[PDB]
Amino acid sequence: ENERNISRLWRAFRTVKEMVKDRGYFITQEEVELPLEDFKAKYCDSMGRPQRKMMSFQANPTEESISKFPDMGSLWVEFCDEPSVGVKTMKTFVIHIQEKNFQTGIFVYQNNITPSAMKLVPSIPPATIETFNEAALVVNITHHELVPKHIRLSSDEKRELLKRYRLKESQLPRIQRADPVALYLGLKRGEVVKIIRKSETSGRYASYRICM
Amino acid sequence: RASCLFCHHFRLKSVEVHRYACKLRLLQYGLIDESYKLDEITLSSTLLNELKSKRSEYVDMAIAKALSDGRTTERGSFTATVNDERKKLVHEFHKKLLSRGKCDNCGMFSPKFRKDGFTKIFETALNEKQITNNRVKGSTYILSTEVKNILDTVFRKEQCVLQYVFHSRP
Amino acid sequence: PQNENARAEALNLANTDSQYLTPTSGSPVRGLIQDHISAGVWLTSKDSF
Amino acid sequence: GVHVSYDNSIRDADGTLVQFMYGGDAIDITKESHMTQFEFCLDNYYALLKKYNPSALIEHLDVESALKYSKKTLKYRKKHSKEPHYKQSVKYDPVLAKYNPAKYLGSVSENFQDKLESFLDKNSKLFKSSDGVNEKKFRALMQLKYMRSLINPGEAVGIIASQSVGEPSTQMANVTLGIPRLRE
Amino acid sequence: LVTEGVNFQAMWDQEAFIDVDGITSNDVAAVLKTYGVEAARNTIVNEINNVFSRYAISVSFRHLDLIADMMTRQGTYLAFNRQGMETSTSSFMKMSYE
Amino acid sequence: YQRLRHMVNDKFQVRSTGPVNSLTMQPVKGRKRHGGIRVGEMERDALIGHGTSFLLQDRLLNSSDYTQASVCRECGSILTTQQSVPRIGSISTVCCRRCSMRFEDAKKL
Amino acid sequence: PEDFQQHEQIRRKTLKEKAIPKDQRATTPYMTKYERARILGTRALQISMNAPVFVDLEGETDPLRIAMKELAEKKIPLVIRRYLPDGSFEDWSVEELIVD
Ligand SMILES: [Zn+2]
Repeated sequence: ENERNISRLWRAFRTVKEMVKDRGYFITQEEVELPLEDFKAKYCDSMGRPQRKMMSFQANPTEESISKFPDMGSLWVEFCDEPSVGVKTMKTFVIHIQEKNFQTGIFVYQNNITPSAMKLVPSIPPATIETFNEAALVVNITHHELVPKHIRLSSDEKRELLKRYRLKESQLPRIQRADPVALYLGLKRGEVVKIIRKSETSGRYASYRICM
Repeated sequence: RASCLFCHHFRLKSVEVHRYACKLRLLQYGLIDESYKLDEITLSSTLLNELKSKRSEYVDMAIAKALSDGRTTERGSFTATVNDERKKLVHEFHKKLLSRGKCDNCGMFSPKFRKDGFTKIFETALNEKQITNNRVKGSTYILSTEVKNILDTVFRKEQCVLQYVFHSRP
Repeated sequence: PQNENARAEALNLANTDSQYLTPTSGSPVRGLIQDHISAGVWLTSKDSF
Repeated sequence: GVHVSYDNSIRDADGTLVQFMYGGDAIDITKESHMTQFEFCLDNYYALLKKYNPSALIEHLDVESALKYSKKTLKYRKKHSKEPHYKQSVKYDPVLAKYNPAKYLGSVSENFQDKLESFLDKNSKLFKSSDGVNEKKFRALMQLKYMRSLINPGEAVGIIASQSVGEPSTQMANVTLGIPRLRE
Repeated sequence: LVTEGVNFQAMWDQEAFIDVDGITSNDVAAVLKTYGVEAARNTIVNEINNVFSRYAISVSFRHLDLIADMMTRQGTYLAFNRQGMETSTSSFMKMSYE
Repeated sequence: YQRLRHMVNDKFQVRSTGPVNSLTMQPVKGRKRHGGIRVGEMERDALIGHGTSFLLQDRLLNSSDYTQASVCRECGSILTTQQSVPRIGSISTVCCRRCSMRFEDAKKL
Repeated sequence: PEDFQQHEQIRRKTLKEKAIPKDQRATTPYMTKYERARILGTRALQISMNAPVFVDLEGETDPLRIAMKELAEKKIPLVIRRYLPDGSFEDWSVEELIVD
C-alpha cells in the first residue's frame, strides 16, 4: 500500500521544507504547500513509488539569514532511497557535500543506519550533517500547540543578552542538543535560542535556552 | 582494577586517555563546546605524539583564548551545567577503564581482583593464554601495602590525567 | 529575637499585618471567625436599631 | 537558593538563571489581587491616587519609552494574530523584554495591558457619564499600580513556591490522582 | 479521544481523523522525548494544575512556572529527589539532604 | 463534665540557658531540666520564605551555638589552632599547629 | 610587600570592574521591602551604640523608632550596595532611593 507511504512521505517531506524555511533558508511558500498529487506528479514516476533522489535538493539562505548569520552557507537536503544507510552511501553523500562544498547537508534515512557510517558523520568539519528518520518527520512538531515558537539568535544577539543579564554562557537554562526542536533547528552547541512562551497569566513571554 | 601491572599505566591506551586528560582539563575552565570540538582532531607512535601534541596545543590555545576574554576565571569557571558534563565524562571514562582487557601499551595482562564489603581484595590468577602472550610479549587477599605500592607507581605515570580527574577546578 | 536587626525584620517583614495574604493564591488568610461572623449578621441585619 | 536579582531574573543561589521574569510578568502575587479589578479601581480612584501618588514618581522614572514601544507593539500584535505560533513573525519582542518594568512606567505584561484597554474601551462610557476622570489619568494610574505591584528583588519564592505547593497538598478514565500523582 | 499508553508517532499516521497538533499527554518524559523540553514543561504546569484543579484548590501559575522552569533547567526532566539534585553545585545542600 | 489531664502547668517552658549540650554547645529539650525549643527545617524554611531573614538567621545562630574561633589564615583550619604557653613577661597568644615548626629546624638553616 | 602591593592593585581592578557608575545604575529607584528593613535595623544598632543622631529624639527610648524617625527625613547616612548575581554591584544612597 504505497498510498500511506506516498502520503506519509509527502507528509513528512512537507515538514522538511517547513523546517528549512523555519531554519532560515529560502523556500517559496507554495513549495511548502505542494499537494499530494503534484508531489506524486513531480516526485513519483508512473509507478506508485516516488523517487527519493529527485526529491533531494539544495537550499540557500535568505538575505536576512545571511545578513544576520553571515556564516550561514548553502544547504543540501538528501533522502536515502535504500532503507539501509550504506557507509559507502554515506561516503557517497558525505564526499558529495564536500565536493559541492555545502555549509550543511541533511540526510533523511528511511529506517536504519550503519553505525560505522555514524562514525563518519563528523567527517568533514566545518561542514556538518543532519540525519532524520522519514517517519520521525511525519508531523512537524513545532506546529503543536504546546511547542512555543523558537528563535535561534545571532552571536551578536547572544552577546547583547548575556551583557544584559551579566551571565556566563552556562548559567542559562540548558536545552539538550538532542532535543527534537534543537534537532529541528539544527543547533550547534553554545547557541542560544529565544523561546516565546504564551503565558496564561501574562501574554507572550520571551525566554531563552542555550544548546549543549 | 584498571591498572597495568607491567606497562604500569591504565590498561586503556594512553591516547584514548589523553583526550579525557584534555577534556576534563577544559571543563575545569568550563569550556563545554571545545571539549566536543576537541574530538574533531585527526588526520604508529609518531602519529599519536603528533595527535597528543595537536590536542594539547589545541587545548592550550583555547583556554588561553578563553582567558583572553573574560569567558573564564584563571581559577576556572565552574557551573552546574559544567558540573554535569564532568560527572558525565568521569562516569563514562570509568566505564572505558573497566572495559579494557589488555594493557594497550605493553600488551600484557593484569589479573582480576575481587573485593569484599569488609575490604578484602582477592587477586584472582591470570588466564593461561595471557601468561603465554605475557611471556611472548615479555583468590588471595593482597597486602594493602602492595596495592599501595601498585598505585604509587601508577600515579607517578598517571598524574597528568588524574591531576584533572580529581580536581573540578584548576 | 535578640538584636535590633532581627526585630527590625520581625516588625517590618514577617508580620501579622504585613502578611494578610496567601503567597499561594493571594487570598486573605486572616479574618474574624465563628462568633464574629454570626454577630455581624445580627448586627448588620435590618432588625437592628 | 533561588534568587531574583535586581535584574528581576530568577537565579539559583550560585547565580544560575532560572526565569527571566518571575511570573513572566514579575507581578507579586500578594499584590496581584485587585490589579485586574478595574471597576473597583475606577471607583476610589481619588483614594488610590493619593496612595500611589504619581506626583513624586515622575522625576525618577521614564514614562515614555515603554509607552511608545508598547503602542508600537500592540498595533502589530493585533495585526498578525490568527496565524499559528510558528508562522507568527517574531519581529519585536514583548514589552518587558527590552524594558525593566521597575525603572520604566508603562512597561507591562501584554496581558494586563490588553485587559486594561478592553475594559477601558467597553467601559469608556463610565469615564464620560461619571466625574470625567480622564482615561489617561486612569491609564496612568493602573500602569503605576502595575509597576508598584512588581516583585521585590531578593525575596524567597523558591521557598514560597515550595510552601505554595506544600501547604495545599496537606489540604487533600480513573487517572492517577492526588499526592501520589503529585509525588509522581 | 482518551489514549491509554503513549505513542505519538502512532497517532501521527492517524491525523486523518484526530488533530495531531492538539495531542497532549499525561506523561512528561514522553513529551520531552517527543516534543522536547518546552512542551514537556508546559505539560507539567498543565498536569500539576489538574491535581489542584480536581481538589478545587487554587495555585497561581507563577509557582508552577517556577517549579517547571526549575526541573527543566538542564533541558531534561529532573526530579526534586536525590537523583536530580546530583548536578547541583553546592555540596552542603546535597550533603545535608539525604 | 470531665476535667482532663494535660493541665497547662505540665506543659510549657522558656529560655533554656542551662543545658548547652556538650557536643553542640546548644540547649536541650525543656521537659523539667531547663531545655529550650527546637526550630527545625520547616521552621527554618519559613524564615527564608517568611521574610524575617536577618532575624530568622540571627535567632537560629544564637539559639544553636555561636562563639567565634581562631583559624589559621594560612593552614585554613579551625582545629589546629591553640593557645601559646607564654613566658613571664610575655602574654599568651594563639598559634596554628599545622603551620608551626619545631624550633630545632630553624637553626639548621 | 610587592606581592601584597600586587593583589591590592588586583583588588582595585576587579572591584573597578564590579562597580556600576551612577548613570549606569539600572535597578529600581524604589526601596525594596527588604532594604527598608535592614536599613532600619542597621541604623538602629548604630543609634543604640551612641552613633551620632541627626534628628531630635523627642522622647523615643526605642532606637528602632528613632531609625524609623530618621527614615521619614532621609537623614540616615547609609548606602545600599545592590549585588547583581555576577558580583558586579550598584551603590544607592539611602536618600536617593524612593521609599515605599
Ligand atoms: Zn597554620
